[PDB]
Amino acid sequence: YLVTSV
Amino acid sequence: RKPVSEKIMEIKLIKGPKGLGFSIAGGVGNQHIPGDNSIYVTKIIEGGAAHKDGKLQIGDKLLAVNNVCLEEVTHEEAVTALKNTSDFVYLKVAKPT
Repeated sequence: YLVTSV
Repeated sequence: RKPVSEKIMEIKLIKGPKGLGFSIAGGVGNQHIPGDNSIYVTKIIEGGAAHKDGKLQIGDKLLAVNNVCLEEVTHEEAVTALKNTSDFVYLKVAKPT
């Protein structure tokens, strides 16, 4: 559900 | 029900203008794979720091960032760890094997 680019 | 082996590896990344150049999914309450709370690498940007370094791979579990352990943490806790970094970041990962 949550995806994060870093 | 069979044994599952992983190779544990440390990867040092230096941020570029666009950061580390990968994405993470997973976490407690945000499972990337049913029954698994691990933080997983799900994207690697072409030309980005992770890509150029060449060690990090999609499918890798992210076990730690610097001195912060990411085993059984929420996605939010993983993001918090990655947000609070300098231009040099030490990742501990587990690769399939």
